Amino acid sequence: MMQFTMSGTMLRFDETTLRFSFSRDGATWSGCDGIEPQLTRESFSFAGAATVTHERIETGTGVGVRSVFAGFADYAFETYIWIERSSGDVLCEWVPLRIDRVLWPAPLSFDRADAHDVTLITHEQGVMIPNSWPTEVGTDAVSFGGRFETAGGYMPWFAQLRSDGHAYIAICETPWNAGYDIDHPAGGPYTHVGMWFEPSLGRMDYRRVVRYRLLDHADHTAICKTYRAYVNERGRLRTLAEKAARNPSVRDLLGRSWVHVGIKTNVQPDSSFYDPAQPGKNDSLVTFAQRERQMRTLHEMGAGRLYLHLDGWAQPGYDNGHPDYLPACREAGGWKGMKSLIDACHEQGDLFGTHDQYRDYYFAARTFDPRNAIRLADGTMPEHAMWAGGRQTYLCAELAPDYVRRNFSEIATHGIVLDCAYLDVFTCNEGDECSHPEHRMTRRECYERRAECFEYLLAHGILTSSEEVSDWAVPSLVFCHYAPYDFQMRSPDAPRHGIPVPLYNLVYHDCVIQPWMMDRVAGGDDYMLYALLNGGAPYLIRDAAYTENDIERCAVVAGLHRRVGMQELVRHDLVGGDPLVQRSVFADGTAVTCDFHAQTYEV
Ligand SMILES: [Ca+2]
Ligand SMILES: [Zn+2]
Repeated sequence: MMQFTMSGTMLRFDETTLRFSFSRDGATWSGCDGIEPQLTRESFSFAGAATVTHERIETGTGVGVRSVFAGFADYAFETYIWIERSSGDVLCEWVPLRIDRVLWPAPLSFDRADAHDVTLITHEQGVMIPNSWPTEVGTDAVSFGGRFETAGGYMPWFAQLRSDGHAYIAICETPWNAGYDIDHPAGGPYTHVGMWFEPSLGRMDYRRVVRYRLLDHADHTAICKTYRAYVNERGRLRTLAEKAARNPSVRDLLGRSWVHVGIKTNVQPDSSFYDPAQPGKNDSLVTFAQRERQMRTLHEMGAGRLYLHLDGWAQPGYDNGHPDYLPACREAGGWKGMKSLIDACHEQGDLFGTHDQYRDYYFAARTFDPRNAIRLADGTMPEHAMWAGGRQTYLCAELAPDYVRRNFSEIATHGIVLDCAYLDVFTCNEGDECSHPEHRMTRRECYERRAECFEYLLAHGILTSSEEVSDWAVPSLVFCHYAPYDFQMRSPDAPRHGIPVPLYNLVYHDCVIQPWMMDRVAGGDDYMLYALLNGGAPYLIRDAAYTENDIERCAVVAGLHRRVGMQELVRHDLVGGDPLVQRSVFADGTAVTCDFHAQTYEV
């Protein structure tokens, strides 16, 4: 049993049982009784080590315990758990030495009850999940198994807050092969939240580091402010302002209303979406001519300022032939009708973006070669046929920019000036690992190659879009398809995982523009309230791949956007401790209040 006191915090670490605990400002947190730090293969505790060494350490930078673990059959690794002098933070390092996952640090005890002490997780826009919450919240119920750099982990942190206002945030400083793990039992007494780490390309390769910061007199607002600061203290908090200094078009997205509609549909036979009764469900076409007149009419009706995202615009048809997604669909009016539509949009003060796809790599593609595809760490090629274009694998992001550069050249060759562009999935799904000797790529590398893809667009004054908003992309992404809450991605019938809190826009409102769902759910929540509280852009039309007081509703949300769209969301609060009735405050003092009993808002 070692003990360390440094810079206002105290660390405790048990020599023999491995359970560690920290304290600062008189609040103690502790590893749960009965959860071992583990390794996995086809589960061994750390204590399972044939040899275990512990060395007390004082460096000029902090103090703590280094531990070596050999054994298990031959394998070895190391942990370093220390207090940083400058700040008071505790840092946990797992250190390869030479295995499927690593679950370490072991989760902190946050049992139990007391409806007001909450877990904050980062699964899409925030989820504030109180310890007494009725519904079960597990990792199986979280997108992509709770994996950072995805929809299941918008930001590489989680946090636990007590009624006391005594919190800890946990920041993953090595996210690219990592995620968090959540166990909140239905109505549970406790919520346990823990970090997990996977090998990169078959091997734990690089050290993995978690940074804990204990907070006192703490808000959920404040917990997000800590991360924001961490991010900027590392130069990855890219504002719209910074983006705007390079491409002022960023400013033209404020106040805009979103129209998402498409041109061609063409479900293939091998596709999961194919049924033989009937075709015509499998084939549909709306022409450029029709979308022209659509956009015409929306202006005439007073829709206002608009951005048109255009699905299915190329010849093979929506979700077909990627990356050979050329030419612009003939049967809808070829390059010409497309050219004419784009012209028309600009001609009435409206913006336009293409829908494109560079991860999904179809066999039906004109240029398909298995030589350009992903190979997993076991050297296999992944295959599915979930989507419209049928059989596919994934294109190694190592080759992604080649294809972005080639395609958008062709597009521009035909007098088409894209305002924006949407490269699909990049910002929602995980980075691939690629083991192909001819283009080896780690998950870290994959996000950089995706960002290189975005940056080519930015270089051509073409704004940037993708599915969702995983923070890796923050420096190269202008806007998204949405940054919704988890509950908006489930049937409104589904029991929810917690209180919706805008944890993300708390961190990035002033960095990435998001359109929002405008739906009303019968017998419940109007999704306009969430757009408001999140100071976002409104959807007017949202035609899915698989007007009626709308304009009047949009123009409310749009107007607030123009005022606030680039500003920091400084505060979000729950009016009088009640989960419904929430307030969010922006940089310029604007307070959007939203009553969830009354379905009302106040601007
Ligand atoms: Ca789309
Ligand atoms: Zn590759």
